[PDB]
Amino acid sequence: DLIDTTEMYLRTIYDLEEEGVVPLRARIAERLEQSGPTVSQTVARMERDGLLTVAEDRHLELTKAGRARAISVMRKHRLAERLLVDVIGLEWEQVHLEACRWEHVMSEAVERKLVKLLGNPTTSPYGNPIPGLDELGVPVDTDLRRVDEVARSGGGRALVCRIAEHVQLDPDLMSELKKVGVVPGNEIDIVAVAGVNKPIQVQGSEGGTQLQPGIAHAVMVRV
Amino acid sequence: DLIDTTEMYLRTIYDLEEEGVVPLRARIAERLEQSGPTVSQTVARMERDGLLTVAEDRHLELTKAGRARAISVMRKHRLAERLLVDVIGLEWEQVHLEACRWEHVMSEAVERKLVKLLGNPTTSPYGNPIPGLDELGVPVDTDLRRVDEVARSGGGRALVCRIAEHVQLDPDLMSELKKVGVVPGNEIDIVAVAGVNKPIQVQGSEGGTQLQPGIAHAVMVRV
Amino acid sequence: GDSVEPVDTDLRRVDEVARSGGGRALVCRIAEHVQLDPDLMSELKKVGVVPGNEIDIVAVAGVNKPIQVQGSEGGTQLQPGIAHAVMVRV
Amino acid sequence: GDSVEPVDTDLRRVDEVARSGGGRALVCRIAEHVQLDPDLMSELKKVGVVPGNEIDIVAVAGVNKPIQVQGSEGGTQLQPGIAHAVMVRV
Amino acid sequence: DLIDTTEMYLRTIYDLEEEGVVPLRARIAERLEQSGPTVSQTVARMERDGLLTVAEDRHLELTKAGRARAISVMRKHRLAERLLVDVIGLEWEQVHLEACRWEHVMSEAVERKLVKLLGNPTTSPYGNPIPGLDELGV
Amino acid sequence: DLIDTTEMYLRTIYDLEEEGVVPLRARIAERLEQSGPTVSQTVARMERDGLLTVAEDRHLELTKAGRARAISVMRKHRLAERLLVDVIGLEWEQVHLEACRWEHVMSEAVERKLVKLLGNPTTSPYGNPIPGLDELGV
DNA sequence: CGTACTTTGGTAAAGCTAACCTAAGTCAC
DNA sequence: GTGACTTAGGTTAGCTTTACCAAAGTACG
Ligand SMILES: [Co+2]
Ligand SMILES: [Co+2]
Ligand SMILES: [Co+2]
Ligand SMILES: [Co+2]
Ligand SMILES: [Co+2]
Ligand SMILES: [Co+2]
Ligand SMILES: [Co+2]
Ligand SMILES: [Co+2]
Repeated sequence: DLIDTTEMYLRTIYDLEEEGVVPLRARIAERLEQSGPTVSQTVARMERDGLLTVAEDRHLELTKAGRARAISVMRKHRLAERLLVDVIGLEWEQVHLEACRWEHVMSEAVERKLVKLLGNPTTSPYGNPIPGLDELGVPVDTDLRRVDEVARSGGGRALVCRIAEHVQLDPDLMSELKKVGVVPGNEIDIVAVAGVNKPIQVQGSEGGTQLQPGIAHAVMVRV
Repeated sequence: DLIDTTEMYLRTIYDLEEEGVVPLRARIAERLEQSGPTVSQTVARMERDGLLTVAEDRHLELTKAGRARAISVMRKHRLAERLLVDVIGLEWEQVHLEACRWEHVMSEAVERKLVKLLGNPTTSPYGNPIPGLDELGVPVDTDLRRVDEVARSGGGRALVCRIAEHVQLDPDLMSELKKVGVVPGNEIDIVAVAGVNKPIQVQGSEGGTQLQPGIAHAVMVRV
Repeated sequence: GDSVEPVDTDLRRVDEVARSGGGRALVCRIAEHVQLDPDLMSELKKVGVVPGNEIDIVAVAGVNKPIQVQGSEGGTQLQPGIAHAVMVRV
Repeated sequence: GDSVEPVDTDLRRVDEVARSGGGRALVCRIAEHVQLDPDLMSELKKVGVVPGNEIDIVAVAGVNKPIQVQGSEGGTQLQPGIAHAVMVRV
Repeated sequence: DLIDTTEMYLRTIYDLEEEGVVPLRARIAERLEQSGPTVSQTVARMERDGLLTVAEDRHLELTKAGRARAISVMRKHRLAERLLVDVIGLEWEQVHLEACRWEHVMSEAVERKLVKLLGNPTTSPYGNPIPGLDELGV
Repeated sequence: DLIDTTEMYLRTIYDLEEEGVVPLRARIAERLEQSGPTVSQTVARMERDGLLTVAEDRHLELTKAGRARAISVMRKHRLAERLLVDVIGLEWEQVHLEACRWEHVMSEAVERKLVKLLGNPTTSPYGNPIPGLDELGV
């Protein structure tokens, strides 16, 4: 199902850092759809093997070996997504799900060949930076703001830059986003909301759609 | 199901000692009908709490605290079996199954009252010595031989003395033994067999029946 | 359901009898909630608040006030929750 | 299935061709078992035992004897289990 | 501690009905000495398995299956108490605490032997009627 | 290590059939480097799930369902080998080892894309026919 | 004597539900 | 301002199957 539990626990912790969410075990349970007790027993197993530590506030920190392995998996994931879009031509909504499995079986040898083939790519098809390209042997994004925060600050027009791994997990949503035109490199009109946990309305080039608070929080734009 | 897992592990180790079987985790698995991994994880939990230790040959030794607790449960069991037979009048074949649960909820206070009520009993209705009577506040058995070994040594007539807890778990078998007359304080004729893993034939006062090698090993007689 | 709806409709709770102006009553039922406190049950037996014995319920005024009772061999103070859980025939 | 029961019935195993009295043959299939040893595969590519290349199979006598093959750019010794796993057209 | 959580929640709701108290989750928390979240979670598990329902006014109602099981536990409880007083001679004040555990391991087979032994008892030693004697067939 | 135990037993039996070797549990032990007891236990599990049967002469026969799954694994393997050689340019001797893992995570969706991309390949880079192309619908 | 498989008793990893907890927040009256 | 319940994130105990191991024994040719 996960193919590799450890790598997916490491990559879920990485995803949560990228999305500016506090990596609790409760996050890993929700996202990988596993029981609390399973997450604790697996995180305990990974703590023993020195891939992470559990702090006093019970948030998960990656060790030097952990962060290295997390980046390695995430690099394979986004080079996989690039290969499937640029060369193979797998449909936009199906790519992440495929890459979710591929990231666990790709050699560093193949990654090197893919960097050459894909012309030294720096971002996934979903606009996410590809890390760990230094390890293989091969931009100021502090101006980016989350669609939820933009909406809560009065909304306005914005350029779509990143869709998080979280959002990519739903093929039917990604198909909706593509048809209305909420994809990297397209403009959107974010409608203003006052309430937290309220669905944000967005208008694309070919219509508009509703984003849930956790989805909108995981879509980054430039206004 | 077991009501108390720890107490049943302790009592299973005690049963195996009484039957002269090496107490391995594999014995607990097949007897309490649990998986190998369950037994190891639970025996690990009881080792941590100092109720037993796993030797080099991987046989289970009860600690002083474990042996005390084991005896306490086995005392409650056999006093319960006495009460259900002598006073309540529950059918011979149903008594062990009832006692299997009662042994986990009975207080020492009730045991003391049962000792007075039952007239300081020293044996269960299945002829098994009642231990730990010293702890509450209250015979040479070296001449006994196992029905399997009696048959393998040439057979002959013998007096039924004990039926182990192992055998009592099968109500239909206990109903058969009772009707045939293979019960404590009854004579039987044990027919001769040559090889191990062979079913032993036995003749009672009201017919005869077949005993499996593990059943025959658990029935002790005086020739 | 004799347990929840008694067939003897003239069964009353000690607290209700106390608040309505006391009276002499036969003790009938002690609920499971009362039995949970061994020290109290010892005290109820000593003074004679037990099924089959007559008791005197002292008249009380207000809620949350302890109900005084007299048994054959002494008196005792019942908490409202306890008094409620004891049923009598007047 | 062309995989297990080839449509081209003139496909033969290098070890069977060797024991039959050698011969010049076109290399067609290298089984997955052979591919599992990277060092051997490098040696097969170097000497030219690869699909589409002709090779000379040297005649052998007896079982469990290595099969000598000559490629376009050198020769190499195949173990019986390897030679068995390589299929050729004579 | 409780021996069987489900049986102790059922019988606790049965107790509150006997005492004419409104059976809320708050009452179970108090009497079984468990936190509010624990009681909510367990009641939900028992609702899921169709042993009770939570009304609009939030009082717990036993279902047909829930009431049947509650009656079975209480019947074992009050028969155990009669055995413990009339036959075994355990002290009057300690007998309930024993029956609190025995009520979970007693078979209907033993219940029917205890009915014969105690001479068809209709009440506990504390005067509480023994329910569900019809269901034993005695 | 194997990524998927079941798929590597199926394909290993399939390999032995291509090589005209009798597929015994002994052959799987040798080739997957696992103990005899391990292979017997896993084969027994795969027999229980109806992927194969153990004949009287003790050779492993794939079932209809087992052959269908073996063909699926092998088809993904040989399409991956083609992508790795023809498109990605991974070294000829390293490609099987990579395809050994890729064959377990490739969707039929990607298989159909690779068939278009590679121009309807019928053989692997090592000349082995690609089975079950019918089953993709290509 | 060698080959193939079985019996026996383990192991670690990766999942589960039931049943308990605290801290902080909501919600109706 | 309580009394009742919920939200959020844990915990231990006690189960499971899968998938690996080695030592020793069996079945057979
Ligand atoms: Co992705
Ligand atoms: Co993944
Ligand atoms: Co017994
Ligand atoms: Co027991
Ligand atoms: Co009681
Ligand atoms: Co209880
Ligand atoms: Co290959
Ligand atoms: Co593989």
